[PDB]
Amino acid sequence: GIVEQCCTSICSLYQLENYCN
Amino acid sequence: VNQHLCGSHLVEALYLVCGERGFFP
Repeated sequence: GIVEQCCTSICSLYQLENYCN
Repeated sequence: VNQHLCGSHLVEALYLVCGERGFFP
């Protein structure tokens, strides 16, 4: 999920944007 | 720099990139 992908590990803009409405 | 985005920081980043369009968890 997002915190694993972005908080625990580092995510890119692209990955982050996959969770915008 | 620290590239991790946790809690408040993640929301802020999501607000920034996703715009007033908004973000889903």
